[PDB]
Amino acid sequence: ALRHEGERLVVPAESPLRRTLAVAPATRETVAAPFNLPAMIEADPAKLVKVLPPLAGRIVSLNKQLGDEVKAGDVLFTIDSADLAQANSDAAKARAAMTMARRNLDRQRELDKSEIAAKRDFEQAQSDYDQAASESQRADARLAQLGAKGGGTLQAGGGHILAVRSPINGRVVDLNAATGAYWNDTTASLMTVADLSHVFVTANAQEKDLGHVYVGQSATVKFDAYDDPQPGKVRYVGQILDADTRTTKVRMVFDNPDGRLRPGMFAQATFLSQPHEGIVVPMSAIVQSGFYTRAFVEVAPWQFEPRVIKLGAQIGDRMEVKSGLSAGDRVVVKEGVLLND
Ligand SMILES: [Zn+2]
Repeated sequence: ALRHEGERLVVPAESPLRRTLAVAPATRETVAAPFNLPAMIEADPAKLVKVLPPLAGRIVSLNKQLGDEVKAGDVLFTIDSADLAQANSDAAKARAAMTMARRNLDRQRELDKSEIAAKRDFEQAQSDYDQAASESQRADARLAQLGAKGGGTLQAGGGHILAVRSPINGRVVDLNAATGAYWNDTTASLMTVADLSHVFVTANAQEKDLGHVYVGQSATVKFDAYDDPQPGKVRYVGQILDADTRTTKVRMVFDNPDGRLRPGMFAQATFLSQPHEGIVVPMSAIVQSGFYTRAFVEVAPWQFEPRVIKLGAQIGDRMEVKSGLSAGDRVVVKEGVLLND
């Protein structure tokens, strides 16, 4: 009665599970798991651009339209920033005032001096100037900031109207802007240009099936709502998990000549791992407590040690233990030498 503890678990020599416990060495065998991954269609990250405006302002026009063809670099929309209007003139004011305010000062130094001095008014002269200068210096920077943002899309004259161009060839794939509407946000994004002649079919894999993927495979992709499955080859790859989901991206590029392949659609895939010599236990041997997962190994007769393992592929009741658990260990089957009940 019935499990004593060191950390490692000793069974008397007395106890009932002395009948019901069972063990076998851990056998290395060949594995060639077929495995299956959820996937989604994805535009080629660019290849696709959500075009944003460089500055806010009234939309003057929408050349190009949902479905319309585009070439790099057509004009897609035009913005009347104002905004940039103000700031251009304000800084015209700002400077005028200064320059004038200045030479009003300069003509008050020369009459203190030369001949005979007049009145304190020099005092206003200076305060007035110092101020107009600071304010101009202010306007100067507002223009500076703004023009740096919308300088590359300006035309000569106009109203200070920006013309945003498309940087790549494709079709207008999303719209969501109105002529006359003011656009305040950014990104925001007035439209979306894209060339989906080819798409990514991006499947996502788990640590379970991560040693089982390789650039080079060898995939069968079955969408919905398309009955007829379709072949692919993975181009990428791995190689870091996603923290939230703990999956990694495994993507294959598809031709989309029709293109019944639409970014967003769902699919599955459908792979075969290279044969490799792997170690495998029955389900009866694995136990989970949290985010783990471990088997029990006999030491020492009737003395067991926990062992943190991971894990998969499985199917059916056989389970690939990818570490470990190494060849020969007397693993239990099993079972609840982890509760005392
Ligand atoms: Zn494996």
